[PDB]
Amino acid sequence: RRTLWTTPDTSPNCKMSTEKDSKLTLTLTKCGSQVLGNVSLLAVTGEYHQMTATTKKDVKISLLFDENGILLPSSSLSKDYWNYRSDDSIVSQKYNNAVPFMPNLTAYPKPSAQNAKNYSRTKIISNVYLGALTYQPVIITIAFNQETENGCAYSITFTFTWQKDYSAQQFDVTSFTFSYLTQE
Amino acid sequence: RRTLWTTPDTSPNCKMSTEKDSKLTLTLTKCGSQVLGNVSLLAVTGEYHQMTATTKKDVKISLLFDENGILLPSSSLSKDYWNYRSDDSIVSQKYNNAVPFMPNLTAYPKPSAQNAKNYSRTKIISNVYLGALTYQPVIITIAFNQETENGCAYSITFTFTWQKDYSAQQFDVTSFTFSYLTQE
Amino acid sequence: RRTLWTTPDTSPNCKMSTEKDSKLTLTLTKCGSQVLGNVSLLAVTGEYHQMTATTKKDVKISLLFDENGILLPSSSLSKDYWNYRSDDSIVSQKYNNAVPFMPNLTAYPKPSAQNAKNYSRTKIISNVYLGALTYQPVIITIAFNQETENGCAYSITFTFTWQKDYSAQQFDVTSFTFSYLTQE
Repeated sequence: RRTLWTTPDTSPNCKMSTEKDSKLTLTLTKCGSQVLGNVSLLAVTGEYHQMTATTKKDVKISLLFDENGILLPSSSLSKDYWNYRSDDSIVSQKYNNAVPFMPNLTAYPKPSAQNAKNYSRTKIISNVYLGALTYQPVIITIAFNQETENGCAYSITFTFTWQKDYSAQQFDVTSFTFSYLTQE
Repeated sequence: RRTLWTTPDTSPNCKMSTEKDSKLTLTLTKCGSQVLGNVSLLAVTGEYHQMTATTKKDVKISLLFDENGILLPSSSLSKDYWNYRSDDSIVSQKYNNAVPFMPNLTAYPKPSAQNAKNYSRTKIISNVYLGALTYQPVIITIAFNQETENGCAYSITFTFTWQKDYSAQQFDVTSFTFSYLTQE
Repeated sequence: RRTLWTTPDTSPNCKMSTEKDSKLTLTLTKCGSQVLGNVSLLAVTGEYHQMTATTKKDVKISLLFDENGILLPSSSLSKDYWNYRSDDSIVSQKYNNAVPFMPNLTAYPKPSAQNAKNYSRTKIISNVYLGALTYQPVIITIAFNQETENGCAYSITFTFTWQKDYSAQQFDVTSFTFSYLTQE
C-alpha cells in the first residue's frame, strides 16, 4: 500500500505542549524513489490553542521510526491512527513494515562527529501561514534522519518557528507539500 | 486516466476580470491519495493585461465541481478544454467522472456554522512572482472546498493577492506546485 | 524506469565556479504527465566553498538535453553519475532515452523573437535557505527550455540568487521540491 497517513479527521493525535493537545495532519504518498508529503498542524487544547505573549515561538514535532519504518512510542505523534490508508481511516491496529516510506540514509545521513556540518539538503525550510492569514508567516523546517533520540533508525521532524506576536490566536497553519528521497 | 488539465497551450480559457481574458494553466495529476497540482495564470486581454494603479490587487479564480467532479459552468474556467489528458490536448467533448481528483471532504470540509473557524489546512498560501521577476512577489492562496456558490459539491480556488504597484505590467506569474488529499 | 537522478551521495558532479567543485543533488521522478523534482546544491571546493564579500551572489546551473533527453557534455552537471536509478546508484554507463522526463515544449517553449516576453510559467521562483538557517534566504529560479546553448532540444536550469552577505560560509542549501509538465 502506497499511502501512510494520520487520517484526515480532526481527532487529536499529537503533542505540541502536552499529550494529545493537537492534530497533526500528515499524508505520505509513495511515488517511486520519492514520497510526496503533505502536512499541517492544529492546536486543539493547551497553551497553543490560545497563545500568550510568552508562549514559545518554536514547536518541534518528532516522528521517530525503527528499522522497520514503524513509529516509536516516544514520538510526538500517537501510533493509534498512524498507519496505511484504508478509505478515510487506516487498515488496522497493526505493525506494518514501511521502509519504502523512510527517508534515504545516503541522502540524509544521521548526524556523526565524522563531519561537524550536516548537509543542508537534510532540511526543507519554507513558510506556512497561521490562521491561513497572509500576513502571519510561520517558518516550517522539515528535517530528515537528524534525530538520534531513543535508538531511532529514521526520523522526520516538523518544526514551526516564528517571530510575530500571535497571542490570543489558536495555532493552526496552512497545508504544506514537500517530497523526499526514500530508502528501499 | 490520471491527469486532468487545461492543456498547456496559451488559448484563453478563464475570467480574471471579463470572460476569456486569461489563460489558466492547470494540471492535476492523480498520485493515489493525493493530487499533484501545477498552476499558473496569464492575462491575455482586459484590465489585467496592462494593469493600472487602481486595478484591484486581489484576483480569485474559482473552479466549482458537481457530485461527479465535473466543472460547473458558473466557474471562472471554461469547460471547453478542461478534461482528461490525451497527447497535449484533451480526450473529447465529454462529461467524464472525476471524483478521484476532487479534494477530500473530511480533510477539507465545506464551511458550516457548526464551527465558525474553518481549518487552516483547507488552504495553501505561498508566493509566486509576477513576470518571473524575483522582486515581484504575489501571494497565491489555494483553497479546497470552501465555496458554496451554485450548489457545488467541491471547489478549488486560486487567489492572487499583492501589495506592490505592478501598473503598466501584464499579469503573468511563475508556476506553482502543490498537492492535496483526494476524495474516492 | 521512473527516476532519473544524480544519486544521493556527496561526490562532486557539478560546476558552480570551476569544474566538479560542487554536488548537485537532483532527482526527477516521473508521475505521469508531471515530473516530481527535488534539488539541492553544495559547494565542495572553490570560491563557493568559502565565499568572500565579492563572490558573485548569482549562480546558474545548466542541464542541457538533446532530442533523446540525454544530457549534453556542455552542461554544468557531469554525465558520469546522471542516469536512471538502480538501488542508490545508477543503472550503467549508457545513453538511455529520457524524453518522458523532458519539460513539455508547448507549456515551456524555447525563446523566439516571435514573442518578446516568454511566459512566466516557464519559471518557478521560491526561496531556499543557506546552511539550513532560517534567516539566510536564497532565491531559487528553475527555468524550463529557456536555453538555446549548443543546439539543445530541452533544458532545465537552476539559478541561485541572493543579496545578504554570506561571506565566510560554505554554499549549501536546503532541498526544494517542484514539478513540471513533461513531453512524451
